[PDB]
Amino acid sequence: VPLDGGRFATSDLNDLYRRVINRNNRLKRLLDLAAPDIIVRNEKRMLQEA
Amino acid sequence: DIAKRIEDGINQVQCSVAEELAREKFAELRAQYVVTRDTIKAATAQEEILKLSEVFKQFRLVPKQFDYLVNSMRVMMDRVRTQERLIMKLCVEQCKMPKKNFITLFTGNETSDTWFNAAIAMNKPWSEKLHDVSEEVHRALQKLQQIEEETGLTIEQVKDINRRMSIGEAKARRAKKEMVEANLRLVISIAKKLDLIQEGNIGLMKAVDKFEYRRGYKFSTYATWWIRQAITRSIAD
Amino acid sequence: MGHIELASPTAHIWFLKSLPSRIGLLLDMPLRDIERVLYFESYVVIEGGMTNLERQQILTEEQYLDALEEFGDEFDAKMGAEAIQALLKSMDLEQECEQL
DNA sequence: GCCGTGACTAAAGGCAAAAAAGCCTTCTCGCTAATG
RNA sequence: GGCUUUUUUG
DNA sequence: CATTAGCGAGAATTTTAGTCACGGC
Repeated sequence: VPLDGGRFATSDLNDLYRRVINRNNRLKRLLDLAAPDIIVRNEKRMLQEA
Repeated sequence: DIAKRIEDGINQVQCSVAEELAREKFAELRAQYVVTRDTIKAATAQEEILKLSEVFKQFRLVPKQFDYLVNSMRVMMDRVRTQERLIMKLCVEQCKMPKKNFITLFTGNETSDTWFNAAIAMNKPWSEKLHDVSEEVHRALQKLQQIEEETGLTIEQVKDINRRMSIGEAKARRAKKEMVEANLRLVISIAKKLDLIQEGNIGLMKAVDKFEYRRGYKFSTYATWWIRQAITRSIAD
Repeated sequence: MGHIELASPTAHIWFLKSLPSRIGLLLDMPLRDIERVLYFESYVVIEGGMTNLERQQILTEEQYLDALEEFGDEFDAKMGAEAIQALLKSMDLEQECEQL
């Protein structure tokens, strides 16, 4: 919903969805290049948390 | 020093596997490849397969060929394990077995279709009434026998070969994963020159697994090449 | 409706963390071990095979690597929601029903 | 060795109305505007 | 127009 | 006339019920 001025009011759901999609895309790009397994563990765990 | 253990594991896996331009090296293989067949067709069998397997390791052509041989011998153990798990789901699953008896029963019989017959001898009321599953047990054996025959090598030696090649691969991967994780501080320091930080360590594994003991340019500086390769052209990628 | 393709399988929370755990009772392990398995900080085997490891046994880093150098490819062990999905898919239903 | 036991944890706690306020991540730089 | 925080009526 | 922020756009307590681990004869 747009309030007065250039700012746009944000809802909680959009922020969480943005976080999840950002982490998913990061893990996708990082996995395509066969990154070391230590990194992918932390990324997978944090995606689980998200 | 750590790379020496990796090379030893590679040698062990090579021993397990082996148990004109591309023909000059193959000449060393074929100098006794046909000479070993009659000697092992009957001591000297081991003595000469040692020489047959050692020349294959003298010159390394392509690691992809080694991987090809690895999966070629892996499909055999894969179907052996498939038969094992099929027998397990026949017996232990629908029965209430402790699964310990197969060390006494299955591991000593293999081709012998008598271990399931002997299961009645030691009680096991579930094995007392094998009946339908007994037919269901040894009917899959009528696959295992000709599988073993077409393999041409004994089951116990198959398991031993798989164990030693697995030991070699496990040691190699253990060394790799136990000395890659300690090389992150240098990656951070060089990448400071977060996506850039991660592309600093994407080449870390390459420069680490490429580092040999016949080298002697500093491993930090030896990796500098590949971490700066990320900054060289792919920084804008 | 919109859909997002997860980079890897990911486990649901509700069926895990109700007062009775659905997956916990289906698989018959305590709730504590399942969360550790999902969070990748505790190694777990999914198929012991011919070795001396239970199919549904919980391990750790040192135990797994020690078993890895002893057996390795003989036994199969994977982590996380991927392993959980694999062991669910490998576990049939009607046979367990008749066993119970 | 199984039921008793205690220790640990999830879940809800009134209805409607009004009146106010104040917010919706934070770090970084090139040409435009703020500044001297 | 959502949330948060107060104050008030019954 | 000369110097510099800057932001636009982008990016990184009470009460109750239930369950689970220890333990007691």
